[PDB]
Amino acid sequence: ATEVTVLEGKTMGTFWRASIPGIDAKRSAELKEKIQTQLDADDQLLSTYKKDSALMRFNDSQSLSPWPVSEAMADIVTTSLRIGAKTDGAMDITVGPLVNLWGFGPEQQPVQIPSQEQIDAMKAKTGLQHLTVINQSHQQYLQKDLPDLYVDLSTVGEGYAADHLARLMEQEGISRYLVSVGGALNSRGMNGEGLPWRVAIQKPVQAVVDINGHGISTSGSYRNYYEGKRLSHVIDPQTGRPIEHNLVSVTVIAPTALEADAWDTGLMVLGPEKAKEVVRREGLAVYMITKEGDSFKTWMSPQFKSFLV
Ligand SMILES: [Ca+2]
Ligand code: NA
Repeated sequence: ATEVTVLEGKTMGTFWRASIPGIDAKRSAELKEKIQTQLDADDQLLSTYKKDSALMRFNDSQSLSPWPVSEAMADIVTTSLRIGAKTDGAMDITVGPLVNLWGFGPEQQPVQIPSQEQIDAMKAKTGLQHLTVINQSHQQYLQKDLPDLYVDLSTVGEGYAADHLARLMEQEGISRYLVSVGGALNSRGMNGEGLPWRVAIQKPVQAVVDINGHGISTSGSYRNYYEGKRLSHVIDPQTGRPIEHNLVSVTVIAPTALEADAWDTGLMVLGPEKAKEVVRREGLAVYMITKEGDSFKTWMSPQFKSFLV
């Protein structure tokens, strides 16, 4: 039994954690500095709450020509656009202005219920089709065909950050770790007890999965979870209205946390029936919780079940 060192801090409006076994204390001290520095840089790349972030500079710009961005920005957006297509638009990184219209952004509250005409007009300003990624040998770009398109990567940033943290671990010669950024995690190697890192999914008891060599993410709709007296604040990108189905939690295991974090949001928006079709077609490892009145129901794909201990 070797000691597991735990490092923790703040990033992206949430928290990160890194567990590492058998690492001495001057190393884990330095590693925290590097982790926080990297996560600060990722936050500065992606945040919609930082006014001079790379993403916000693009958002504020009125240009319809290619806008230079980093490799990570290009790849995050490519992944998001494609999983958006594969979830029939349900995962939409351009939906922000519809969310703001409702006042359902996390740093805002009171606004009138918008009219459908208002919603439909606002939809003209959103859509996965409006965004393009351009890759070349030493450069890459985003390009929007609408000046007032607004890109929000908050639904995939944790997954990216978690994958980027694993890259950092490798860089620093760390072979065994459990790293998390918000709801996204990557697992590799054995813990202090010589066993796979414990990753639990809540089943209303904890069901345990071994996701060694994989990543995981969960997305939910919680305004109903704890009662249904209220609406979801999850907006369907296609209707511009709150989702109406009973799916309250989706957990995805994938080779990368970014993929998991992209899928879980899309599947959540789709609801049980449509999500299951996507999960079947794409061969995804997914765990779903639905709330019927007062009762909770769960569903796991076969691919998810492979991860159960
Ligand atoms: Ca997500
Ligand atoms: Na549109």
